[PDB]
Amino acid sequence: KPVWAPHPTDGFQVGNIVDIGPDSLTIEPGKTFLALINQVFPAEEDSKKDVEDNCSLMYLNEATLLHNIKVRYSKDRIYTYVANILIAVNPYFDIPKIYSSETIKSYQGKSLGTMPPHVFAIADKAFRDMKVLKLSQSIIVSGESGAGKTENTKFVLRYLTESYGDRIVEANPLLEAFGNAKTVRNNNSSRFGKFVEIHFNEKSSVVGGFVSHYLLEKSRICVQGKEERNYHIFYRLCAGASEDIRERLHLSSPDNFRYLNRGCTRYFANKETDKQILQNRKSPEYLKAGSLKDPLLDDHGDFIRMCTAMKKIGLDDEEKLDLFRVVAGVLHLGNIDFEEAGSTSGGCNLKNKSTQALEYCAELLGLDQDDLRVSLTTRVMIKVPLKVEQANNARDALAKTVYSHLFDHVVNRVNQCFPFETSSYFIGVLDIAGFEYFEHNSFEQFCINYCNEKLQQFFNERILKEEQELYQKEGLGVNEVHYVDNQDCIDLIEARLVGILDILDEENRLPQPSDQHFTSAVHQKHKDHFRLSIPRKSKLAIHRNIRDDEGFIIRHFAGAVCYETTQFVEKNNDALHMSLESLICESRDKFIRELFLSFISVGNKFKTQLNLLLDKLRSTGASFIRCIKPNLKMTSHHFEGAQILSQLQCSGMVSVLDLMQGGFPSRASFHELYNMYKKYMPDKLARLDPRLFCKALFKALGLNEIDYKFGLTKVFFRPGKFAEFDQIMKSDPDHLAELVKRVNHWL
Ligand SMILES: Nc1ncnc2c1ncn2[C@@H]1O[C@H](COP(=O)(O)OP(=O)(O)O)[C@@H](O)[C@H]1O
Ligand code: VO4
Ligand SMILES: [Mg+2]
Repeated sequence: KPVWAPHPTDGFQVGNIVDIGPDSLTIEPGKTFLALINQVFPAEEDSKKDVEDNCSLMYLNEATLLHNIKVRYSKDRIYTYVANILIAVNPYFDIPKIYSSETIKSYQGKSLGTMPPHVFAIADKAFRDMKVLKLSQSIIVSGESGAGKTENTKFVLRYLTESYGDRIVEANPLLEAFGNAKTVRNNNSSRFGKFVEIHFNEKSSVVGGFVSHYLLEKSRICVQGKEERNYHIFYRLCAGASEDIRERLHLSSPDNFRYLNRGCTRYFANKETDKQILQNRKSPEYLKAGSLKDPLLDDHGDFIRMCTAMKKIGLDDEEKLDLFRVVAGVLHLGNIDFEEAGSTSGGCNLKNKSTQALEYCAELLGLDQDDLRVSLTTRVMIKVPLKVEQANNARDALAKTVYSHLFDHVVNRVNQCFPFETSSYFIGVLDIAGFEYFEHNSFEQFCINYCNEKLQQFFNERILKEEQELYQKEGLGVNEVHYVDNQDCIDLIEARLVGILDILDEENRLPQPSDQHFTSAVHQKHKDHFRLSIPRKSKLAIHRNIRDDEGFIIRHFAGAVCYETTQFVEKNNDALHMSLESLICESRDKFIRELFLSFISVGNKFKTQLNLLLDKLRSTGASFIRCIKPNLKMTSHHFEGAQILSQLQCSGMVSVLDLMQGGFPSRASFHELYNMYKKYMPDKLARLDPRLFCKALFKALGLNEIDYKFGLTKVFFRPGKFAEFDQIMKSDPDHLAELVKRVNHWL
């Protein structure tokens, strides 16, 4: 029989065992290679078939899991179950029909396994659980950058509002314009986290929604790498705005703006949409290299779609122009340059070249030109002149705070489109920025990856720990599955006083803060810690010349990442000098007013916000969608086996599949079940042990003895029995009577 043995790029390959040695099996893919006995797995007999639930495989192991997902992917089936957990592999193209209104209708009220695997089925299951258990629900959509979390979040939201309700759906282009950006991992990367709650009444009908937003990436506002961009809105506005709007806002091609021109200044466009962009909007880079290519994104088309979206959800033209005005104001702010004053003030002056930028910025932000000049080049502390570098920092700090408060306003404005006075329960969907790394990793990556650690820990806690504790408490005798927990990595980062975030905070507060001093402290205070290393020990050449006090490696659950620690101290400080806060809070423009040691910890904001979020998640029933990124090239039909296997492993899916060999995803109190059916029962079953009625019910419903197991207080059901479980659980008088009548006929 063919078996699975290791392959360095496919993860596993098919072969036959031709020989055996002390520590090896000899695998024929006349040619042979050696494999460890424990690295060789049985294969499914039919290599061309697939199963919708990996629990249905004859052999449950990482190799058969990988292959099943692969076969499905090759047939454009991106969704596959492991019991009630969904695996979604990014197709990197639009699969026809699978998100249609017809498809949506077909999933309504269907138990898991009665329809093909789909995000819609996870959404419907959350809805069903909310109704049956009278408990708010969370759907956690996890995965690395570019895996498909945001797309799947949108599908869930569309499903729920279309089935059980639209403005929640329609508002999305607005959030993405202000909070998403091109990174090298994802053309449409989310640079903020969100928890979107759909709220329901007692009849389980949608009454409104609420979007909680988290931790916008502020550094991106001012600078980007050459392959990356600022937030979409800048490019959508420059590409799509009318000439009247362009003139009023003094806009031009992106290369004319410091806050855009260190990044990629090319638009997403195709042959057709390029013709719709006016010549005066195109940068030299765009004219030379042409447009950026994407199946989803198009700067001109997205500007139009965004404006349509704004109108549909109730934003008036004044509101729209206000938003654009602040965006342009931030752009002109960035164009203000400073120079050495010399012995006059000892500080700096605005460059003569920056006169227009000062004028435009002041006009758009409702500020007096001189007030802005003074606030950027001096500070009362005595009114002292600032040095050029401090002026640069003042400018950028103001820009970041203005844009960030604008984003806050956008999210608030969105919430105002679907408000509700009261609700019974909610279904919330969590979409965070996912695990990411690059040639050069900084504090932004450190914070993003920390959040991903925390979320993986929640999965481990809910699915691998608590599940097994339940089986144990109920006396089920399910074989224990051991796994590598990541709490130690979390503690390295967030522990009081000694954790990296607190050591960083300590540095910000020292007389002479230093990235090197901070980095040395991290290594010194964490001698021998398993989750920390020095850059010279990196697996990658690019990191080998970083000094011990210039970086560190964190052994994340998803892989080791080497961080350069330059700018960690400055990036940890969210504070805005009162001079700048006062300037903007006293703007002559109402809209801008309504948006609104010197040290505020960014790291402590990551920790505090995540812990609040985790509190909310812990109070809800949780469902999980594990998004998988198939390759690093954003291409369709390119399944990178080893890459995908790595994700299945670190996400915990291999551990979960192991547990499911003998686990039970569905359960209820058998006393409560008996109590529910009691009023309809004939004396002959009413008199017997409550487990006996249950057994009679199960058998009448066609369940076999192996499908269920009675614990101490709860009855448990195996994977693939969700349909029968859902039938048993219905509390409707008609349905209870129906099933008892079936039992009566069975007897
Ligand atoms: N189900 C899908 N169908 C079509 N394209 C998809 C799907 N999921 C992801 N994509 C593509 O992959 C890109 C990245 O997906 P996204 O959800 O933004 O990733 P992230 O996990 O970072 O939120 C999308 O912009 C889109 O091009
Ligand atoms: O590329 V993502 O939306 O996980 O940040
Ligand atoms: Mg995203």
